[PDB]
Amino acid sequence: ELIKVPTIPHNLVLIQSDNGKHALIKEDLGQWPVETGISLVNQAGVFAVQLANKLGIDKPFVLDAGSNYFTDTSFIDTRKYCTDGLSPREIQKALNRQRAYYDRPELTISENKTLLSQSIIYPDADGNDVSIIFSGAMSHAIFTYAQSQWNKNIIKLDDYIREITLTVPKQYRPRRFKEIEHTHGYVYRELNQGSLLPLVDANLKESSSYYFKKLMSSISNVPVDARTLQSATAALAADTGQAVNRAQHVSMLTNRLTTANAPTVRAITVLTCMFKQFRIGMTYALDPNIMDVAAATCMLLFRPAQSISDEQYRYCLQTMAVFLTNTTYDIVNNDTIDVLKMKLRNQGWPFVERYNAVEIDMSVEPLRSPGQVGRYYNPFNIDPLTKKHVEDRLEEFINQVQVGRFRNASGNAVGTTLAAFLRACRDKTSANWRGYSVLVSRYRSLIPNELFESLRNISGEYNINPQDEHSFFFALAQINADDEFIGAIDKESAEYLDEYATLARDISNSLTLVKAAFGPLERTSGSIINHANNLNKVINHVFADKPLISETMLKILTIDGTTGKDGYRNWLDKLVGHNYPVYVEPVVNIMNFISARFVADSSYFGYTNEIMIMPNHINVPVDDRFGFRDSPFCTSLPRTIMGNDVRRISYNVFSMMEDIDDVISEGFILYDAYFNFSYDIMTTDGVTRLKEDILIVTDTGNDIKPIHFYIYFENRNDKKLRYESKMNVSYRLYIKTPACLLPLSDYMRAQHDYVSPSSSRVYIKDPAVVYTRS
Amino acid sequence: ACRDKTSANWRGYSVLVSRYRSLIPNELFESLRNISGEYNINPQDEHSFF
Amino acid sequence: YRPRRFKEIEHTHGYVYRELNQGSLLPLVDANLKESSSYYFKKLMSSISNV
Amino acid sequence: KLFETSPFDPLTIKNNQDVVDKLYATQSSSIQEVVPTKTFATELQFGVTS
Repeated sequence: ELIKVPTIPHNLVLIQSDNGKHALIKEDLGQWPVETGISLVNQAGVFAVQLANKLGIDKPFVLDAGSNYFTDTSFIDTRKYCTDGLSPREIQKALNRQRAYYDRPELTISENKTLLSQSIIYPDADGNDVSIIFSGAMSHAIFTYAQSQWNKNIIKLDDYIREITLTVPKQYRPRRFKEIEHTHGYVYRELNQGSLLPLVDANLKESSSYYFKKLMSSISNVPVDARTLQSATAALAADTGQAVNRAQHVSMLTNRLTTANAPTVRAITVLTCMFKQFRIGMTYALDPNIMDVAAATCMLLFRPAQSISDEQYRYCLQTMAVFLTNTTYDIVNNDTIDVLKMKLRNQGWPFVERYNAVEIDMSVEPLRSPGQVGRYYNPFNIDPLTKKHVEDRLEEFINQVQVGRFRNASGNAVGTTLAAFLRACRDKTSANWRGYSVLVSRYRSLIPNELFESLRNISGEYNINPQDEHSFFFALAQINADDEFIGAIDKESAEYLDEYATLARDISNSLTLVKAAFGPLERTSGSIINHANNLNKVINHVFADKPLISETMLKILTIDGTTGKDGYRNWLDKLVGHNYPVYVEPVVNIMNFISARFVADSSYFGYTNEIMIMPNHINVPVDDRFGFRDSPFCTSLPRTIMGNDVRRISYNVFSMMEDIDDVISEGFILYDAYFNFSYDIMTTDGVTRLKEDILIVTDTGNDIKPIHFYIYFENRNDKKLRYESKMNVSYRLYIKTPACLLPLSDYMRAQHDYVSPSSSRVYIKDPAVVYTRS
Repeated sequence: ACRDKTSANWRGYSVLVSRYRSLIPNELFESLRNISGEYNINPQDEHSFF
Repeated sequence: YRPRRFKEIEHTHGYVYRELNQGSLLPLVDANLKESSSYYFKKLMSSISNV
Repeated sequence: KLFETSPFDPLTIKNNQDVVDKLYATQSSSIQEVVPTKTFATELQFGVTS
């Protein structure tokens, strides 16, 4: 939400003597205490944040000072006189008093009209309003720079709609816009996308666990329509020969069909078909039975090949060979894939191959993936074009299993049972692939491409029991999409969008902090000590008051089990010396500009870098423009005085000294330090002297006391004041003239221009281009 | 779990070793370079430590 | 680093006693410390406060 | 202090075996390489007596 600033933040103050002979204009930005021995850029930034807060510049804003104007009584003058800045009436009064001192006549009518019309608002070619007012240099520069930096992100509504037109899904309803919002609509949106890959790469399993848990909590509640388990069991029992008097293998298959954990397996299937690489494995019993063979066949046939790993494939083949080929686990421990396949095929079993799923491209662009096309695997290894399984000989393979002989030379019990089970599972998958495909597509629309290609399941938390797999494929349910489910999904889509944006912002802030704070590490001790101490200080500072990091990031770092501070500390340590690109946001540029101007123009903020101390009996060139009596300001520090160079001493050497009397008998220039000072310009005439003494001598060292000048104006013919200045004061301190001080005579240099955008612009708070279906 | 814990808490143990080395004088350290020994640690103690 | 100045009287008429024997740690160090090393190790770990 | 607990008091001992016994009593304080426990024997013979 842009903030419309109604008034220009000038800081001009007019100071005039009681006589009125002298007058001056000053910029008030305040005094900021600057330390020595520490880096200056860091303090400059710390002060720049507060300076931006003072000027109403830090937060995004636009200028709305166009309407602050009036019109003159005279009918010729149609000019719009602006009311902001230093009012020309004040300068008129000061100039009138100054001319009243010198017995000059007051300002004439023509001169009054010339002066009172200096501040004016006029239209610009494109509709903006330019206001020319009296203002300081620093405020003008900082305000204009901030205006430009924030204007870099304001774009027309049509351009934004064009930028985000690729990602709008087909089903949702377009949003009508008022014609004004089309002709004059403007939106403030940041359009740079922060990569989430640093966090995902640094701590992969935490992010994977968090996203998988959220996705499965969402998926588990999808309504389904399922055939009764008892009905399917009756159908299978009739298909084979099932009797209650005699033990059989079909009874073993149909004695542990459980639908209790169906939603979990459904969510696992959606996750497998959604991501690029999501591994799942099953642990079979120590003594394999027909359930294990059924589950292994189901995994190989209907789970995607990418989901099954090579070790899982070998384990499944080993279990199948143990059951169907008169062998033990110790026989096939050293056996490879090819030997297992040949052994199983020699006995007549053809289901020894993995099958690659077929990708389908999403209709619209994946979120947070500019200029990219997303894809997802079709469930159950069914080709969308052919509407059947990828393996085109599946019926022939089932017939082969039916006619084959496994575990018994005579009798087709195992073959018939397995063939019936596989045929039932194939029919269920062929009937129900569509709804699972739709659900996989929709839930794939929620994750970006970085998460699609990066997230992996390494904790092994989401496995499927063999009983659950065979039950899930035998009694497959038909996924039903209700309106409530779609509404909940839309709400979660909004939640995921917000959380991704917050994660990106947190990552960018952390990258900036780790680049600014911690340097390179070395094999030497003491370097490790310094790094540990700096890490502790950084963690303690960032976590105090309002935490720098968002709550969702703390959650994803904590999900491992850490305290929240420990996880962030580890992540920050892992990011030291990165090469990840970062984006310079407008606020960073504004702070850098203000800090650079703080470092350069030191006089505006109440600190200088060199001072001079010399006795009163040595004459000194001084800045006599203002009219101060015994002015402590010099236009520039004298390079040579009385034909000899002025001695320069560093603050450290000066403090270390022990013969300060001899060196002070001549006077010297102190440097290599940041001298903070202040002054109080008093309107009357009086002796100009410091609040405290210049110097303090201790047996430990010598220091310079705080500097506070009491500046008084000058009347030349005053023997009392002249004698007091000549005799009472024995030593004087000189600093370079502050740049905020400016004479009244050259007031035209305070004229400055500010541009405000057209008032016809209408701002859209919600730039969404589409409506929810219901 | 062991790898994560060790990667999280290695700076502190390195600093502790540095301090302990800083405690010892030079002559005593040179004397202690002549001796030698072997420490037997129970598996349970090691797995609990890590 | 340079030392702080004393009183003026202590400078003009001040006298101090001192000894210049730094000494050596060899008599303590020179021995077969195989048996006595572990007690020193325990004392060393007790020197630094932990937990 | 070189030792938190002295390995032995020099004035108390009178022969070598006194030193051996004192170390076994004070070995609990020392950081032991191998902690003492029940001993395991592998050879044991009895000679005929009077």
